[PDB]
Amino acid sequence: RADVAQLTQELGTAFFQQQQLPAAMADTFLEHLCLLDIDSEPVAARSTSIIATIGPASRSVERLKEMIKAGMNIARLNFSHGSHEYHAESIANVREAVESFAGSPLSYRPVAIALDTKGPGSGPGLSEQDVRDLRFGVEHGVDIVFASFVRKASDVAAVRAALGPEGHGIKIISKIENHEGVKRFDEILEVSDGIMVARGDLGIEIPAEKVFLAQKMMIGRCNLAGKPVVCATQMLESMITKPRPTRAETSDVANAVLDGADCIMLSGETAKGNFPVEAVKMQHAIAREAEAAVYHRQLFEELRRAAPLSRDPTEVTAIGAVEAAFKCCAAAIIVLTTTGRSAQLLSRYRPRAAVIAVTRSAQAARQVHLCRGVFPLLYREPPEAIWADDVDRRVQFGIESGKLRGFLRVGDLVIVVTGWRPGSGYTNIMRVLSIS
Amino acid sequence: GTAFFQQQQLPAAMADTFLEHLCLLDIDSEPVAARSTSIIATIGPASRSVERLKEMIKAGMNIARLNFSHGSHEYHAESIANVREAVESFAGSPLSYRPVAIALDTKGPGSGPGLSEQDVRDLRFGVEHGVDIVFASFVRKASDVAAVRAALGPEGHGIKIISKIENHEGVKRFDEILEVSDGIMVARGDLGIEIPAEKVFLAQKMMIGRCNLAGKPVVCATQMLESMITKPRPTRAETSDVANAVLDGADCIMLSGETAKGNFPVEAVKMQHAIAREAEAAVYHRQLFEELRRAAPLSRDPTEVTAIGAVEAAFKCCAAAIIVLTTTGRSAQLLSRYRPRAAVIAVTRSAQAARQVHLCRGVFPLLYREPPEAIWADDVDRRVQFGIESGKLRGFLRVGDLVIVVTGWRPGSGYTNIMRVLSIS
Amino acid sequence: QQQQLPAAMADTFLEHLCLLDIDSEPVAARSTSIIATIGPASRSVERLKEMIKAGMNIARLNFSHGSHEYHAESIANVREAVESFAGSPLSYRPVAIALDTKGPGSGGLSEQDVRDLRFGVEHGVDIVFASFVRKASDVAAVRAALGPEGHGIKIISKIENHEGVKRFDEILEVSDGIMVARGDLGIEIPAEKVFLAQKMMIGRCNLAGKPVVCATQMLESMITKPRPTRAETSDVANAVLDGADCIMLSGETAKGNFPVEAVKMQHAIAREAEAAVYHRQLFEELRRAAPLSRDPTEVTAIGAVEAAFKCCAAAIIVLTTTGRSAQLLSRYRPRAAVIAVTRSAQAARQVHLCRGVFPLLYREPPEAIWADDVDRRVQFGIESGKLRGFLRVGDLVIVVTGWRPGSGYTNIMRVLSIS
Amino acid sequence: ELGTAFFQQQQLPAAMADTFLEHLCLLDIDSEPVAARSTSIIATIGPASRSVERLKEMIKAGMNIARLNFSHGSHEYHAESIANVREAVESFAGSPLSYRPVAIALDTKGPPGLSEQDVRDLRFGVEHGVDIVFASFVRKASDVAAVRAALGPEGHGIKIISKIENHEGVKRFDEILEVSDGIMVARGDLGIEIPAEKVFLAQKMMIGRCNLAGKPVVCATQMLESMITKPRPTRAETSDVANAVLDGADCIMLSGETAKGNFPVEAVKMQHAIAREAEAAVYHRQLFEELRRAAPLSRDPTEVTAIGAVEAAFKCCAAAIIVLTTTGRSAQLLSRYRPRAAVIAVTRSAQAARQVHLCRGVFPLLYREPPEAIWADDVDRRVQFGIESGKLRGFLRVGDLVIVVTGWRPGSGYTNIMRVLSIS
Ligand SMILES: O=C1c2ccccc2C(=O)c2c1cc(S(=O)(=O)N1CCC[C@@H](C(=O)O)C1)c(O)c2O
Ligand SMILES: O=C1c2ccccc2C(=O)c2c1cc(S(=O)(=O)N1CCC[C@@H](C(=O)O)C1)c(O)c2O
Ligand SMILES: O=C1c2ccccc2C(=O)c2c1cc(S(=O)(=O)N1CCC[C@@H](C(=O)O)C1)c(O)c2O
Ligand SMILES: O=P(O)(O)OC[C@H]1O[C@](O)(COP(=O)(O)O)[C@@H](O)[C@@H]1O
Ligand SMILES: O=P(O)(O)OC[C@H]1O[C@](O)(COP(=O)(O)O)[C@@H](O)[C@@H]1O
Ligand SMILES: O=P(O)(O)OC[C@H]1O[C@](O)(COP(=O)(O)O)[C@@H](O)[C@@H]1O
Ligand SMILES: O=P(O)(O)OC[C@H]1O[C@](O)(COP(=O)(O)O)[C@@H](O)[C@@H]1O
Ligand SMILES: O=C([O-])C(=O)[O-]
Ligand SMILES: O=C([O-])C(=O)[O-]
Ligand SMILES: O=C([O-])C(=O)[O-]
Ligand SMILES: O=C([O-])C(=O)[O-]
Ligand SMILES: [K+]
Ligand SMILES: [K+]
Ligand SMILES: [K+]
Ligand SMILES: [K+]
Ligand SMILES: [Mg+2]
Ligand SMILES: [Mg+2]
Ligand SMILES: [Mg+2]
Ligand SMILES: [Mg+2]
Repeated sequence: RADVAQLTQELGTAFFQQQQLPAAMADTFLEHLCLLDIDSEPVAARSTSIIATIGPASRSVERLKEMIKAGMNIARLNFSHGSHEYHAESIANVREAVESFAGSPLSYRPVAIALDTKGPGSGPGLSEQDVRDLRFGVEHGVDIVFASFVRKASDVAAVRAALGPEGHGIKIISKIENHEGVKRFDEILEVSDGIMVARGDLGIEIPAEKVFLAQKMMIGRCNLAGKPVVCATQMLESMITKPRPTRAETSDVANAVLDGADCIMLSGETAKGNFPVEAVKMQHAIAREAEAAVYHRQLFEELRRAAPLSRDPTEVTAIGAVEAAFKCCAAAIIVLTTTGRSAQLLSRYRPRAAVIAVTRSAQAARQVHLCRGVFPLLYREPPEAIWADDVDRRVQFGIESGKLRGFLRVGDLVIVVTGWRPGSGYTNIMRVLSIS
Repeated sequence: GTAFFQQQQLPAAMADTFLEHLCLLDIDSEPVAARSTSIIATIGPASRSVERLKEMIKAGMNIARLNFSHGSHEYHAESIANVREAVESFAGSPLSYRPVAIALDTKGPGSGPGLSEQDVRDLRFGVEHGVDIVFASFVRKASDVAAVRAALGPEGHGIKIISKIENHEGVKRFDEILEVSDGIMVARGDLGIEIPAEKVFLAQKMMIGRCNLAGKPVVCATQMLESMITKPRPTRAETSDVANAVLDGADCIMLSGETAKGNFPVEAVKMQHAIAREAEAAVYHRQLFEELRRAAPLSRDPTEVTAIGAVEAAFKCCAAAIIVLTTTGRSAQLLSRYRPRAAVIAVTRSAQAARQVHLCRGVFPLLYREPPEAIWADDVDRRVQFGIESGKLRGFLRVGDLVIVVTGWRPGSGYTNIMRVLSIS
Repeated sequence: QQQQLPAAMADTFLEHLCLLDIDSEPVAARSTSIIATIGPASRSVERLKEMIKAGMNIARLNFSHGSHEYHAESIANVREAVESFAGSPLSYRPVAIALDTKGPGSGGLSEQDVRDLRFGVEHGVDIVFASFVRKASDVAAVRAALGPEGHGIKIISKIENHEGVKRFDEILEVSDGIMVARGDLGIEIPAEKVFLAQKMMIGRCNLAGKPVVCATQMLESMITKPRPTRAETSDVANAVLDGADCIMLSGETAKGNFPVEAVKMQHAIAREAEAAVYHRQLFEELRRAAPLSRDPTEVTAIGAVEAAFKCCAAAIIVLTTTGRSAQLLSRYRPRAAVIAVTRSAQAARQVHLCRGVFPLLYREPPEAIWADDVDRRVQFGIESGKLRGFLRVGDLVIVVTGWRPGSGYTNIMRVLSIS
Repeated sequence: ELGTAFFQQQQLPAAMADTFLEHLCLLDIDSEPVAARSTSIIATIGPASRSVERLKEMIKAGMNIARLNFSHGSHEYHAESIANVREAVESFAGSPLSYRPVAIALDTKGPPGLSEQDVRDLRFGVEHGVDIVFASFVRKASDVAAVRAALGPEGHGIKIISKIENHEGVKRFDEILEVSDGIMVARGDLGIEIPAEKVFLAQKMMIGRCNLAGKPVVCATQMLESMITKPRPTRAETSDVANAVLDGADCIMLSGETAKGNFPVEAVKMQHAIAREAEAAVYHRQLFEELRRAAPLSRDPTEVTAIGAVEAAFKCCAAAIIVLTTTGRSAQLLSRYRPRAAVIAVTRSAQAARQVHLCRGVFPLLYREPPEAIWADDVDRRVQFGIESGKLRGFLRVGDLVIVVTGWRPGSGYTNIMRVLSIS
């Protein structure tokens, strides 16, 4: 009680009853579980991104606007089905629905476009259809590739080569779907931007009762590496035909978030099912409850103990910023980023504070949805003559957007993360600011 | 041997942090220990036949649930008779015989304020037919438990009352309900309709954590393998749900439609068995034992004191089993609350206690049928030897293993006070 | 590796002790300040220069003995010895002057204490060690006796009896810090209980983030012998391991035959003991127990100490007017030296009360642009650090500054690569 | 119940703290020690402490081990000191409440290897039935093998405590500890052989490694040095004694303080008083957790029974752990886990009763009743003897819980049983 007494008097007892804060202050994981309360309402914005598969049930512009409002952050196009013409029309409809909210940063919501490959099939490596689909992805400006059946590091090098010189910025998320992918996980993660636990094929390739071990191991290793991990397949399966999920399905979504997944996915639930919008809404509601139930006290301690020492100033600033945010219950960490990297390094420490990433790159704003707790703000103003003024203006844009969108309130403390010179790679400053 | 330390997720078990423990989980590290989380199967048309019940007992069913919301007293009396016939068909091999508990799940109060008249009649039927456990529906407060206990009468004092928490009031008054109950059931079906569906996992984790702290059994129930009512294999969310209920700390997991009315009752039991075994090896005992000891209050009860000493000793030598003599099951329950990796082999003469201890994780009941020896010390020894011989036959023990043996200083319940380290010959 | 780094990486406190190595040489600068009592054996300017070189950070004047004229001459000699090194601003070492009161005797605040406290204000003393503090009102009386001109003087309450120990929380609340005055404490309470009072008071001061001094008979045999006993070296090392911000010498420097050697011995033991601190547990416990705060100086301090540990920073350079921003960094016990750049000569002297704070008195011409003036004070911290052996080219440092001039606005932490 | 007063004594509020920092903050000068003093006191016997009357006062003050320093005196002089110690010890055999075994330890003069004088002094020790040898200047494992060989055919049961006194002994510590029964941190010579400011590092390291190995460690030299001429010690001296106990030392020692000083009895009394306060201040919650985590898994039933017994004693705040032992080994394995409960060791071996003073928290009871024909009755008689002596000495009262450690058959090496008994 003495460690939270002054802040309880200042912020109030109602503040410390919400977002599972009594469970968050527990001294053991067992006590943390005992203190979880169904009446402790989540307050923070939902941090785990939702990937929705686009298909016949979720293709129209009107339906896509509803899905964006329900919480869809990434639109997945499964190239195992449909044609290039079909998927190009789906991409155009996603972009039209996204741009319908472009009138202001308060309404605008970047949505990433991910291409999920058909896979190698019976062949030992990159198929000819995958080469054509990957070229289609580059030509249509996709942000992410979910590479099917990645079994070794050379599979991801082949996907990278097939994206060519114009697709260097596309994120490659390797799908682990069989025994070989699980056994060679370390070499695959090393060369990938992230991982997808593709439980559909994994549950057929290895005994079904072992999938949870592979999921927990891969999520843990991605969390340790600071790289995005997606939990996928049959999360809310019964919602393909029913308006409400089973007890096992809500438990599965909550446990994927508690395991440490950066993203959760919907496949048949959004692509063909009768309730695509409701499936997104259900994942949104469960993820916010589960994020508040994360035991940050142990998680942050373990991420520090396991992470090696670093001489990279972005990494050093990120841990100092997350430590400062926890000390004052900061409402947000505002970070300036060109490629999304400074926001990714804050996200790896799993702050409770929202990471508001201010960027001029439309592609980086879409791709940062892969990192838990990163809320992208696309800045469109032309650069100021004095660089320091341009930096200040972007921070103020973050603060004003934050207040207008309810993330920030007068009296809140925010942590601001910036660098000492222009260009990517120079983040080295952390500032504590009081919102007025 | 090196092979010993590669099995049962032992590299993950030796990790210094929970994060590193997760990173070290290996799909090729095979489970070796016997499955410790009990399986409750609901009895219905898909699982009433004596021959089908024998297959369910072989697949791993430990408790048969009778849902009194369906069928007459004559229907439930026939269910009980068929379960007893299937169970007793294996009694000719005493070293391998598996006791099976019979649990009566009540209809509940309905729109009524407390114990309904139909529940009074069903509870009296349960006492007259010798049921072991009552799963009391919609328990909202301590007085609901007292009413169930009063309705069981003087002949039903030994029946365990597991309170089902199915609504907001039951969750809010959980502490007072747990205090007077023998255990709890997280009845997720009604709970997921009474409170927002997205909050059920919080109530499940909280109740399992509190029951683990109290050392009382907790059952996770409803829709765990729902798709197996019609499909031969479960969904990815269903296998995950079963594994996470075990990792959360549930003593028992349950099947409802999957065994009462579905096409795959035996396969549903086999699936829960396979997942539970994998998940039990993935438990991070280093943190769990540390937290259970730290949170458990000091005690002057010799059974409790001997139990923590025995569990600590079992971990020190990687004991294959803790063999305990018990009259009521209490000495085995107090060992189980510390979650040893060693199997707790409970030797008892009480057929009812042998059935009821299935409520406690990691307790393997052995019903001893031999008449007492004239010398009490020789009777205790023969029971310990029966535990060892059953253990060897069932694969729990081998020559060279170390076992912890827990006994008491005089006959009768309540006098457990001795822990002994024994080498299997 | 050096500075007990194998013991520092251990997973348990037991394994940390098992890995302590007599051949692992200390590399960090000595963090625990040394307070030396000035008397007949340590009064001359020449002797005081040798004591400053040996490591004396605070000069204590015991008003239980001598006269106002005697102590004024001691103060003048300390100031002359200190200023003899002012010609090299990158290496100059400030030395605080502390006045230790006679006490209440058989009485609250005595009339002699009122006169001695007035003498302290008139002679610009930095600290008062208030004898026999037994309640919060004793501290208020000392503060009132210092008057309007003595508002900046630090009051370190000396706990010397049972009542002071029992009312410790109320005394610490209103004091700037505490002295565990073991001489009187060991006569007022059973001698075998003094270690419990010492460990409890050091622990509570560490929790409060306030300075604590361990005092009396630490190297007693060195009053007549050139080398201390085995118990004396152990006592000094254990006071540092307990968490003391300062260690003190009384008769050892005031009247003994080896005042310089006594200071050298405390310096050598403290350096060895500081490397043997188990920071892995200490930082985790200090971080867990320090309350949540909305004060930006407090928030920046924990972020800076966390960042320093992440990169093995050689130093945390902090700009401070009153010493407060450096004190808030010191409370988290970083392994990195806290180099405090200040223009206040008094703050530079007083900040010796906080473990791991190395004060640098800035006497360079001002810059017209405030951002440039801040930058030049940071470069001064770096150049003094390189000259003194704290920093080398290639090291990483954490820099702590504020958003506008004046005390109370520290809110920035920056990661900087040296040279 | 135990009462609120019970939980205010023996630093129990500090014992229940969740962190080491909180534990320090909760230490209370008004929380009185209740447990018997567990750290043994070794007193050096010389001119100031040689008479039978003076030795009786030193035994009453708390001396557990009498050290005879063969760097001085002669064989005839030390034989008379041994005879006087034995006469003073046996003067209390008429009262069960005051009879206490006292070990006799021979400290060698020291050395290229084993000196001719050490061979003769070690032979004198065997002939006079000494319990322990403090071997001076042990630098390597072969030095211990030479001492062990010199202990001839009759002295293989004598405990060899290696004195670490120089840089080489510190650097080769692991190999020395492996072959020794225990260690002495001989700070006098160590503080001359290595820089004085590094001695505390060698002391803390050696105490930590001995605690991890489950072997006795003695802290020695200048602990209460000023008491050679003064009636009261300095503040640094009381701190040094308390910190040696908090570091994990099994024994603390007095040299010139008892051998030639003006206040030998007062020096023993001061060590007794400080050790009792310091033992209550030990943070058992972390200590037990770390000893358990660092100790390897074991298939030895004595080791397995010992950890189970210590865990059980902490669970019920047991007043004592009563153990039957012939060699002292079962008591030593309980002692390595540092229980707060007193370890009452009931033995028929007078030698083991004297030697177990090397292990912290072991209170030996020498049992001399003729053996019962039924072995289970002989075990029950010894257990009841431990209980009745415990009630007579103030360790136990009716209603207390005790943990009892025995084996399944007679003979040393078979301890495998832990029982919880309610005192009647
Ligand atoms: O129905 C269409 C469709 C029809 C006509 C043109 C394009 C599509 C289409 O693109 C599509 C569909 C459905 C799904 S699904 O419901 O998720 N699907 C269910 C069975 C096959 C599974 C698999 O990929 O192995 C997943 C998709 O993942 C998907 O991308
Ligand atoms: O001898 C002088 C002296 C002689 C002539 C003029 C000034 C002084 C003097 O200022 C002084 C002395 C000695 C000490 S002491 O050795 O540390 N110590 C000895 C007695 C016990 C302690 C006490 O006050 O309770 C003091 C002092 O602390 C101290 O400041
Ligand atoms: O005075 C006698 C004495 C006189 C006449 C006959 C026997 C003795 C004697 O046996 C003795 C003495 C003194 C000590 S001491 O004061 O502890 N001392 C400290 C200095 C160096 C140490 C050394 O081991 O070399 C010895 C002893 O340790 C010690 O055992
Ligand atoms: O996260 P990234 O890709 O490293 O971008 C961070 C960069 O953004 C900045 O804050 C602002 O840079 P720009 O003015 O070029 O946008 C830099 O100081 C910093 O290096
Ligand atoms: O677990 P419970 O019900 O307390 O039973 C433990 C009892 O079992 C025993 O080991 C054997 O008793 P019985 O010979 O009466 O079966 C007793 O010594 C002990 O009190
Ligand atoms: O530690 P203190 O007393 O609060 O001083 C810190 C202050 O020093 C500064 O860094 C520099 O201030 P000045 O330029 O006035 O010296 C301020 O920005 C900050 O508020
Ligand atoms: O500690 P030690 O020397 O192994 O002695 C322990 C032995 O003491 C006993 O408890 C009693 O044995 P005895 O009857 O031979 O004395 C044995 O069962 C056990 O093996
Ligand atoms: O490919 C997938 O997404 C799968 O198999 O789950
Ligand atoms: O009653 C039940 O089992 C339920 O509602 O889940
Ligand atoms: O006044 C003091 O310094 C003392 O008594 O220790
Ligand atoms: O021999 C000893 O005891 C010493 O040197 O400390
Ligand atoms: K695909
Ligand atoms: K029912
Ligand atoms: K004074
Ligand atoms: K000697
Ligand atoms: Mg697939
Ligand atoms: Mg229900
Ligand atoms: Mg004093
Ligand atoms: Mg010596």
